Amino acid sequence: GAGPEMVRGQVFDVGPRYTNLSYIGEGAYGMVCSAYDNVNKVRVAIKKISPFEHQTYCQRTLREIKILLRFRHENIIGINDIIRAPTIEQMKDVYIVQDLMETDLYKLLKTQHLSNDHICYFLYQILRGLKYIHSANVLHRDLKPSNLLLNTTCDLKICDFGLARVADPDHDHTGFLTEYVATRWYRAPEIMLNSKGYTKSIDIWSVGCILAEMLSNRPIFPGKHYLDQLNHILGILGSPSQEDLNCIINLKARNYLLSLPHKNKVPWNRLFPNADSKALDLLDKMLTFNPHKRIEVEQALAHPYLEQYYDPSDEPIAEAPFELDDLPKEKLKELIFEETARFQPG
Ligand SMILES: CC(C)(C)NC(=O)CN1Cc2ccc(-c3nc(NC4CCOCC4)ncc3Cl)cc2C1=O
Repeated sequence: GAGPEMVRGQVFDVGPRYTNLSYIGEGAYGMVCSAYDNVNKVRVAIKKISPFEHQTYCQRTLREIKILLRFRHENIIGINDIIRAPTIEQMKDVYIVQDLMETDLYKLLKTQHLSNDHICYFLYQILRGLKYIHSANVLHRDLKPSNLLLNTTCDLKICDFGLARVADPDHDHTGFLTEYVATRWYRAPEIMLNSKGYTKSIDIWSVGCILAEMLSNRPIFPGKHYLDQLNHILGILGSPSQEDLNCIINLKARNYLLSLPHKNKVPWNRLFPNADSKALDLLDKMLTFNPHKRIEVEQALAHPYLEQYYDPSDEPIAEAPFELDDLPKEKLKELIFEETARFQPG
């Protein structure tokens, strides 16, 4: 009949709707399996989340749920179902059910050469999903190949909104070498200099890094630690201009930059000799040092590289735009309980 299913020694308590579980992967979040959904008659992805012991896992879980339930977009992963206990007291885990995807861009880049047509289509889809996210006044803040899911026909969906925030440009400024959470190789230079990552330009940088990694299958700026990341960026872009340096008012950040020997820009076409010239023009604009001069999502969609796809009437925006979750474990358990209530029998 039915009972608590096991996979790799752990309870994967999803039944009876979801049967024939196969293990996929693990991490800090929890465990993921595929499973046959008996109602829609599709295999699905299911992730077990066990956040209730810590405020930060609670915060990230609640963000993801609230954002993904509000969003509806072809290039953004949805939530199909959420499984949890009927009472707050009995709820130890939450299972989030999502469309099963064949692969992700991280796995694909490790194993597959991309044609220029694939690169163009993937970049189109990324920006189309991002136009929607940014139009809801949300920042993803951890865009990277492993958070771009792909199916067998190369439809792309953005996932993992655990680090997302509402945009807050008027409170973006900070001091030099301020710690940051999102993935190192996809961090904009200004994160290490004077930015909290509360503007939309943080996401465009990450997309720029992803475009570069699609062109060569290798990360463009593979820093090994916090300030080495800025070493790598400056190694390609070269020394910032006086104008760009003048926009950094903070003296520790400005004087660090002034202390460096002069570095020449590495031309994109030498770094990417096989790339489409239009792709390199768009890359240059995404990987612009000064975040105020950096291209915006809607401009990027309108770039000649994407002309075969660009269609603003088919690149929708959110009907309903949107942190403030520095709350205890116990009240965040309750909001997750309330946010998941719609999926219960009743
Ligand atoms: C805690 C919270 C909600 C803030 N963060 C996450 O839970 C982060 N995680 C981890 C994860 C793993 C898998 C999938 C997923 N994986 C597939 N397929 C696989 C098949 C094997 O190759 C790779 C793709 N299909 C659908 C989904 Cl949702 C999504 C997420 C995700 O968002």
